[PDB]
Amino acid sequence: YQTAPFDSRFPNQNQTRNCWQNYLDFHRCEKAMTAKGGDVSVCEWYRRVYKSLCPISWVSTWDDRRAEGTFPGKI
Amino acid sequence: QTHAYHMVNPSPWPLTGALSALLMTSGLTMWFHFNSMTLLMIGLTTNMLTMYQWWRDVIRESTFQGHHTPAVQKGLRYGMILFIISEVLFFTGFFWAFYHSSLAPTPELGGCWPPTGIHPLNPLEVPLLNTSVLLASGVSITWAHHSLMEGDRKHMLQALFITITLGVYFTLLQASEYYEAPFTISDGVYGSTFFVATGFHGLHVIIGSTFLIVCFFRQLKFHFTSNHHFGFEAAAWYWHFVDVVWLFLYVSIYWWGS
Amino acid sequence: YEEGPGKNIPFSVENKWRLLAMMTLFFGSGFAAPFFIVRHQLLK
Amino acid sequence: MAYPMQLGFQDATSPIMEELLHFHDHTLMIVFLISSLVLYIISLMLTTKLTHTSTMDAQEVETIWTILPAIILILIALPSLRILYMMDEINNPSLTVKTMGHQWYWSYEYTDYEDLSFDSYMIPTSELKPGELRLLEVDNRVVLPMEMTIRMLVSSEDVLHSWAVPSLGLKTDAIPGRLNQTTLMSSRPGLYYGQCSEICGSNHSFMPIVLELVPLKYFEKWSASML
Amino acid sequence: MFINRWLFSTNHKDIGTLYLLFGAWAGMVGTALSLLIRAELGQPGTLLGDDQIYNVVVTAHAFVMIFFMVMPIMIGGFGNWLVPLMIGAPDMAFPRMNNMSFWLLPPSFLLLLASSMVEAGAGTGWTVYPPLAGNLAHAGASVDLTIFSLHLAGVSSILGAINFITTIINMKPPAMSQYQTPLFVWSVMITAVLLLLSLPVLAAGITMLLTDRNLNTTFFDPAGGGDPILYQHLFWFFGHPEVYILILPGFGMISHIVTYYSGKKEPFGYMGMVWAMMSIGFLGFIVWAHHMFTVGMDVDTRAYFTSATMIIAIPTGVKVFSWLATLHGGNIKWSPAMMWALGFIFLFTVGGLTGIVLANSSLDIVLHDTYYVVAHFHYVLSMGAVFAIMGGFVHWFPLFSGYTLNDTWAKIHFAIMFVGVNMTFFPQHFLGLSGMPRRYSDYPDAYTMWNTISSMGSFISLTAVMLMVFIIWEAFASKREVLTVDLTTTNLEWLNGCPPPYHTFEEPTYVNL
Amino acid sequence: GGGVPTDEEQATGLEREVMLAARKGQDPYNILAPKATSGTKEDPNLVPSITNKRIVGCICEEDNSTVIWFWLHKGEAQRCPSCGTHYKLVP
Amino acid sequence: GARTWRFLTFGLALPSVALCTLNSWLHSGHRERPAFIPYHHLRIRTKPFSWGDGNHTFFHNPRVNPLPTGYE
Amino acid sequence: FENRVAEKQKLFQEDNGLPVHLKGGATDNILYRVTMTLCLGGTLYSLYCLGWASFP
Amino acid sequence: ITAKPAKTPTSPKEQAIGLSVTFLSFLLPAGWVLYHLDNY
Ligand code: HEA
Ligand code: HEA
Ligand SMILES: CCCCC/C=C\C/C=C/C/C=C\C/C=C\CCCC(=O)O[C@H](COC(=O)CCCCCCCCCCCCCCCCC)COP(=O)(O)OCCN
Ligand SMILES: CCCCCC/C=C\CCCCCCCCCC(=O)O[C@H](COC(=O)CCCCCCCCCCCCCCC)COP(=O)(O)OC[C@@H](O)CO
Ligand SMILES: CCCCCCCCCCO[C@@H]1O[C@H](CO)[C@@H](O[C@H]2O[C@H](CO)[C@@H](O)[C@H](O)[C@H]2O)[C@H](O)[C@H]1O
Ligand SMILES: CCCCCCCCCCO[C@@H]1O[C@H](CO)[C@@H](O[C@H]2O[C@H](CO)[C@@H](O)[C@H](O)[C@H]2O)[C@H](O)[C@H]1O
Ligand code: CUA
Ligand SMILES: [O-][O-]
Ligand SMILES: [Cu+2]
Ligand code: NA
Ligand SMILES: [Xe]
Ligand SMILES: [Xe]
Ligand SMILES: [Xe]
Ligand SMILES: [Zn+2]
Repeated sequence: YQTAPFDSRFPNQNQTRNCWQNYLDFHRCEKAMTAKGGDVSVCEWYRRVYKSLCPISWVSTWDDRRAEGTFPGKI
Repeated sequence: QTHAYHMVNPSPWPLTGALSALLMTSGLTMWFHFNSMTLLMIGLTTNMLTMYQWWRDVIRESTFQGHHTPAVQKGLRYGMILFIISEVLFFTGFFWAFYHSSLAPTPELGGCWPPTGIHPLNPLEVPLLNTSVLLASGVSITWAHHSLMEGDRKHMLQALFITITLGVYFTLLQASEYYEAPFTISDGVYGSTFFVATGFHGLHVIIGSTFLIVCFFRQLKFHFTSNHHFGFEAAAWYWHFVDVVWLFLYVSIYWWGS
Repeated sequence: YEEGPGKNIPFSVENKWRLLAMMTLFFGSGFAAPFFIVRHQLLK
Repeated sequence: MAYPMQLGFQDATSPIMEELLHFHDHTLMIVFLISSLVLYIISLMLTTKLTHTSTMDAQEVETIWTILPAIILILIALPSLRILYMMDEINNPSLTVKTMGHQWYWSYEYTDYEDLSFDSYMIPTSELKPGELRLLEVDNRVVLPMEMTIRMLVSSEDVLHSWAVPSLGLKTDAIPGRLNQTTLMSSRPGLYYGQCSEICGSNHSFMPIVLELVPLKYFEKWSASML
Repeated sequence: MFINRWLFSTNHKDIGTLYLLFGAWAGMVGTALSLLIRAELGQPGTLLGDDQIYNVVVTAHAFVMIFFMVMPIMIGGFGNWLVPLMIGAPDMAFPRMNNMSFWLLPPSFLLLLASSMVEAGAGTGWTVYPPLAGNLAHAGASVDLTIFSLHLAGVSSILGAINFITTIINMKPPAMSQYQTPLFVWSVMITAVLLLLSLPVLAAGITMLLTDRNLNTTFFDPAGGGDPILYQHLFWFFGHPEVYILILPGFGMISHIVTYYSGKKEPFGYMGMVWAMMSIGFLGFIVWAHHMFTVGMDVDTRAYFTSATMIIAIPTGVKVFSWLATLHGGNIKWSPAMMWALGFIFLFTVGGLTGIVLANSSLDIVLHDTYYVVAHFHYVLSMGAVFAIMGGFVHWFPLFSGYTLNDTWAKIHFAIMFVGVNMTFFPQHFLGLSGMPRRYSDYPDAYTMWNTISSMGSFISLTAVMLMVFIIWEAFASKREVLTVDLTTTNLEWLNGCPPPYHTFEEPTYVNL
Repeated sequence: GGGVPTDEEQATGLEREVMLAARKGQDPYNILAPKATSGTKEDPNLVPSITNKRIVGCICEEDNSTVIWFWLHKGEAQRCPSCGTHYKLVP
Repeated sequence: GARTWRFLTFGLALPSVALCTLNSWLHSGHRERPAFIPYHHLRIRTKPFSWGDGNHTFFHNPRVNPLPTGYE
Repeated sequence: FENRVAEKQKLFQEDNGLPVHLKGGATDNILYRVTMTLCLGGTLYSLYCLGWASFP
Repeated sequence: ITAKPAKTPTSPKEQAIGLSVTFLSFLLPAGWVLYHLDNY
C-alpha cells in the first residue's frame, strides 16, 4: 500500500464523498467485526484509504460525534 | 395632446417610496445589530402610506378621470406580466438552492435527504389541504372574472368573497403548520430552504389576498365596468402566479423532498 | 416651467463663478469622500 | 517564481504547464492577428477622401464574418479541450498530500503511513535571511518527491482560500466542507512558489506556498524527521 | 416649482438629467477609490493598512463604478433622455414609477457609504462570497448594509426594466415595427430583458446570505449541509448577464455615433446588429460558470462552459465588422465623439479577445484570480463602457443642454484619457501571466516595475477626469447656443431642437403604411 | 343578474372620447396607422395636424429599417428627401 | 361562462376542499416527540436571534422544538 | 351600496389646477403632510443612527 | 453642428481660473489626507 488508488465511483475533482464513504465503511466493518468479536484486521483497507484521503480535523470531528452520539451517518 | 397616453401629474410618492425603502433597510440593520425596531416601524408605516396614496391616485386617474385609454391599459398589461416574470425568477433562486442541497446531501446531514434528525410534515395532511384550497381559489376567481364580464354584480362579489376566504384559510393553515412544525429555520439547510421558500410564498399569498380585497371594495363601489377592470385582471394573474408557485413548492419541497 | 438652454437643469448657470463654486463643491465632495472614509477607518 | 520585468508565464516545471505554454503561444498569435487586423482596417476606413454613403447590401459579407470566426474558435477549442481532458486523465499517484487553508497560513497533512502534519507561515520581512524573497518564503516548506505523480487534496478550515503554484500550472480552491483534488508532478528538483488566490481577509497577500522538490530518499528521511 | 420639477418629476428628460448628475458624482467617487488602489500598489510595501482596508476600497470601487456610474448613466440617463425621443413617444409608459427608479439610487449609495463607515467595512470583493462575507469572518453591520444597497439598486433597475420594455413595445408609432426602431432602442430593450431575468436571482442569493448572517439559515454553511459554491452559482447567474447589461447600451450608442460621424443615414447590416445583440443576450445566460473554473466542477461541465463562452465571439464579431463597414465610404467627421467610438472599437476588441483566452478553462487555471482577469475587464469596462459613455456624452450634450462643448478641449481630454487607461491596464497582462494575484495590497518584489507603471497611468487618467469637469464648466460658462444639426432625417432625437421642449410629441409623428 | 356598469354608462375623460370617436370611424388620438395614398403631387398623403407643422416619418419602401424624419409645414406639399413621396398638411 | 365556473366552484372545487379538510381533521392530534439528540447540523446558532432571549426561533413551540440544550 | 362614481368623476375633473394627489380635498393635504414628515424625519433619524454606528 | 458665438465668452484668463479651481478642488482635500496618513 502506497496511497489510495483511483476509484471509479469518485472520478471527479470533488473527493468529499470518497473520504466519507471510506470512513463509514471502516466504522461499519469495525462494528460488524467487534460485535461477533470477529477480527478488525479485515477492515484494514478502508482504514488506510480514509486515513490517506480525509483531513485530520474531519476524522477528529466525526470521531468526537460518534462518541457523543451525534454522528449523522448510519454505522 | 393628440396621442392616447397618460401624462402623469407631478407626484411625491416616488420619493416617499424611495425613502421608505431606506428606512426599512436601515431599520432591518438597526434591528439585527443595534437591538432597535424604531426605524423599521417608521419605514413600514411610510411604505404602507406610499402604497395607499399611489394606488389611490391610479384609481383617481382611471375610474374618476378617464386617463386609461386602451393604449394605457395595454401598457399596464405588459407591466404586470413583466413584474410577474421577475417574481418567477426570484422564486427560481430558492428552488435552485433547494435542489442543490437536496440532490447532493453533504456528510453533515448524514449524506441523505431528508437529513438525519428531520421529521418532515406528512404531505397528505395539511399540505394537501392547502393545495386543494389554492386550486379551489383559482376556480372561484375564474367564476368571479366571468360574472364581471357578464355584468353580474352579486355573483362577482360572491365568487371574489369565496376566493379571499380561501386565501385567508391557506394563510391560517400555514401559520398553524409553522407553529406545529417540529423543525425550525435554524434546522440546517432543510429548515432554511423550507421556511424561506414557503415564507416568501406566504408573503405573496398575503399580498395577493390584499390585492383581491382592494378589488372587492372597488367592486362594492361600482368602479369596474363589464369591459374595463384591469385591477381585477392583474389581481387574478397575480393570484394564478401564487397558485402555480404553491404547486411547485408542494411537489418539490413537501412531496419529492420528504 | 422654464424652457430652453440653462433652464432645463436643477442648478443655475446664470453666473459662471457661482456655477464654478457649485460644480467644485459637487464633484469635489464625491472625489474627497473616499479619502475621508479611509481617514475615518485609520483613526479607529 | 516570477523575476523582474517578466512579460509571460513562469517557466514550466510540469508537463501540463509545458502544454499550457504552447497552447497560450497559439492563442496569443490569434489575439495579436485579430487585434492587428481590426486596427489596420480602422486605419484603412479612415484614410481616404473617396466616399460611398448610399445603402450597402450586408448578406454576402456576413457569411465571411461568421464562418471565419467559427473556424478560428474551433481551432482554439480543439487543443484547449485536449489539454482539459489530459489533466483530468487517471494517473495513479504514489503519494497523497492534503493542504488546509486557514486565516492566514497553510497546513499540510501527509497521512498515507504516519501522522505527519505541520503549519506553513510566511517569513516576516524583518526576519528574512540574506537572499530570501519578500512575501514568498515560509518557515516549513512542502517537501515532495520529484518525478512522481502526487495527489494534492485541498480544503479550508475557515473562509475560501485558493492553493496556487503557477510554474506547475496549479490552482485549486480551498472550500470548507469540500475536498478538491488536483495532481502535481515536477520534472525537476528545486523550490516552486505560489500565493493564496482567493480573497480571505486581512492577510490574503501574506500566506504563500513553497514546494521543495527532492529525490524520494530525501523526502522519506525528511518525512520521518518531521513526525 | 423647484421641488415639483426635480423631486416630483414625471418627465423622461428631467429624470434622465437626474441620472446623468448622479452618475457623474458616482464617477468621481469611483475614480478616488481607483486612485487609492493604485496609490497602495504604486510602490512595494504597505501604504494604507492590511488587506481589510485595501479590499474595502477595491469592493467599493467596483460597486460604485458598476451600479452608481455605468448603469445610471447608460440606462437611467441616455435611456430616459433618448428612448422616448427616438420612437416619438410623449414620455415613458410609467412616468411616476420612473421617478422612483431614480430616487432609490441616493439611498442605495448612502447604504454603501454606511457599509464603509461602520465597523471595518465590507472587504469582501464585489462578489461578496461567503464565508468571508458571513457573520463570523465579517461580523457586524457592514455586509448587511452592502446587501441592502444591492437590494435597493436591484429594485431600481427591475422597475426601470419593466418601464423600458413596456415603453419600447407599446409606445412606438402604430406604423413602426420593432424592425424600424433605432439600434440604441434595441440595445436598451435587450439590456432591460437581461435585468428583469438576472437581478431577481441575485436578490434571492443575497437574501440567502442575509438570512445566513442574521436568521441562522445555512444555505452556504457546510455545518448545516449548505455549500459556499451555491452562492457563487446564484451570484454569477446574475453576474455574467450583468457584464452584457454594462456593454449593450454602449454597443447601441457606438452604432449611432459611428453612423452619424461617418455621414451615413444608417448603420451597416441593421438586422445583423439586432441578431447580434439578441444572440449575445441569450448566450449571456448560459455561460456563468466560466467564473468558477477553479472551484472543483466536473471536466465535462468545464468543457461545456469553455465552448458556450467562446460562441459569444461570433455575434460580437458581426457587430465589430458592421461598425467597420459603417465607416467604409464615410464622409468622416473627426469629432471628439468619433474618437471615443474608434477607441471603443479597438480597445473593446482587445478586451474581448483576452476574454476568449480566459474562456479556456485549462489556461484559466493559471489566469484565474490574477491581474490577467483585471486587464481583460478594464479593457471592456474602463475602455469600452467608459469610451461609449464619453462618446455619447460629447455627442448628445448639445441636445440635452442646448450648448456646445469646446471640441479642441474635448480632443485634448480624449488624448489624455487614451494614454492613461492604456498605461494603467496594458502592463497588468504581464502581472497576470507572471502570477500576480487579485485583491493584494502588496506584491513580491519582482512585480514592482509593472505595478509602478500601472499606478503612473492611473494618475494620467485622474488628470483627464479633472479636465472633463473643467470642460463641462467651460461649456455652461460660455453659453454657445446650438443652431443647426446635420442628419436630422435619420436622428429623430434632434428634430425638436436643443434642448427639446419639456413636452415633446404632444402631437405624435405621422407615419403611414 | 345585473348591476355592473358599462363603458357606455361610466367611461369618462379621454377614454370616453376615444370610445365615442371609434364608434364614428374617427381617430383624433392617432391610435391607427394611416394608409398611404399613391403620394404623387396630384394625390399627396394628407397629414392632419392641430398646429401648422407636424413631424412625418417616411418608411420609403416596405421593410426598410431606416425611417426618414422631417417637419411638414402648412402650405405647398413637401417631398420625402429620400424617396420624393408627397405629403400635404391639413391643419 | 360564469354558470360553468360556478358549477365547477360548488360541484368540484369546494367538495375537494371539504374532503381534504375531513382527511386532515382525522389525522390531527399530537404524535410522540422523538428523543432529543444534539446534532450539530440542527438548532444552528451562529448569531443570536434579534428577539426574545436570542435562543428561541420566531414560532418556537415548546412541545416539539428543542433548544440547542434540549426540550424546555 | 349605490353607484356614486359620477359624483367622484365630477370632483376629480374640477378645473381647480390641483394635482391628482391633492384633488380629494383637505384630507389629502393632511395625509401628504404626515407621509412626507415621517419620511424626512425618519431619514434624518437614519443619518443620526449612521453617525452613532460609525464609531465604537 | 453650427452654434452662435458665446453669450458670455470665457477668456483665456477666465479659463485658467476655472481649470485651476477645478484641479485644486480634487487635489487639495485628497492631498491633505494622504500627507497626514502617518498621523492617522
Ligand atoms: C463590459 C464588461 C464585460 C464584457 C462585455 C465581458 C466579455 C467577455 N468576457 Fe469577461 N469579465 C468581466 C467583464 C466583461 N467581460 C468582469 C468584470 C470580469 C471579472 C468578474 C470578477 O471576477 O470580478 C470578467 C471575467 C471573465 C472571465 C472569468 C475569468 C476568471 O475569473 O478566471 C471569463 C471567462 O471566460 C470572461 C470572458 C469574456 C468573454 C469570452 C467575453 C466576450 O463577450 C468577448 C467577445 C468579444 C470578442 C471576442 C471581441 C470582438 C470579436 C471579433 C473581432 C471577432 C473575431 C474574434 C474571434 C475569432 C475570437 N470574462
Ligand atoms: C465600470 C467598471 C469599472 C471602471 C470604469 C474601473 C476603472 C478603474 N479601475 Fe477598476 N475594477 C472594477 C471595475 C471598474 N474599474 C471591478 C468590477 C473590479 C474588481 C473588484 C473586486 O476584485 O471585487 C475592479 C478592480 C480594480 C483593480 C484590481 C484591485 C485588486 O485586485 O486588488 C484595479 C487596480 O489597478 C482597478 C483600477 C481601476 C482604475 C485605475 C480605473 C480608472 O481607469 C478609472 C478612471 C476614471 C474614469 C474611467 C472616469 C469615471 C467617470 C465617468 C465616466 C463620469 C462621467 C461624467 C459624465 C458623463 C458627465 N480596479
Ligand atoms: C404564513 C407565513 C407568512 C410569513 C410571515 C412571517 C414573518 C415575516 C416575514 C415574511 C417574509 C418572508 C421571508 C423572510 C425570511 C424568513 C421568514 C421565513 C418564514 C417564517 O416565518 O419562518 C419562521 C422563522 O421566521 C423568522 O425567522 C422571522 C424573521 C423575520 C424577519 C424577516 C427578515 C426579512 C428579510 C429581508 C427581505 C428581503 C427582500 C428582498 C427584496 C428583493 C429586492 C430586489 C419559521 O419559524 P420557526 O420558529 O423557525 O420554525 C417553526 C417551528 N415551530
Ligand atoms: C403584510 C404585507 C405587507 C407588504 C406590502 C405589500 C402589501 C400589499 C400590496 C397589495 C397590492 C395592491 C395593489 C392595488 C392596486 C389598486 C389600483 C389599481 O388596480 O389600478 C388599476 C390599474 O392597475 C394597476 O395600476 C396595477 C397595479 C399593480 C400592482 C401590484 C403589485 C403587487 C405588489 C407587490 C409589492 C411587494 C412584492 C415584493 C415581495 C418580494 C386601475 O385601472 P382599472 O382597475 O381598470 O380601473 C379603471 C376602471 O374603473 C375604468 O372603468
Ligand atoms: C418623524 C421623525 C422620525 C422619528 C424619530 C424618532 C427617534 C426616537 C428614537 C428613540 O431612540 C431610542 O432610544 C432607545 C433607548 O434610548 C433605544 O432602545 C434600545 O436600546 C436600549 C439601550 O439602552 C435597550 O433598552 C434596548 O436595546 C432598546 O430599548 C432605541 O433603539 C432608540 O430608537
Ligand atoms: C490621488 C489624488 C491626490 C494627488 C496628489 C495631490 C497633490 C497635492 C496637492 C496639494 O496638497 C496639499 O499639499 C500640501 C503640501 O505640499 C499640504 O500641506 C501640508 O504640508 C505643508 C508643507 O509642509 C504644510 O505647510 C501644511 O501645513 C500641511 O498641511 C496640504 O495639506 C495639501 O492639501
Ligand atoms: Cu488565504 Cu487569500
Ligand atoms: O463576465 O465576463
Ligand atoms: Cu462572465
Ligand atoms: Na502596497
Ligand atoms: Xe483569442
Ligand atoms: Xe450597490
Ligand atoms: Xe438585488
Ligand atoms: Zn420616403
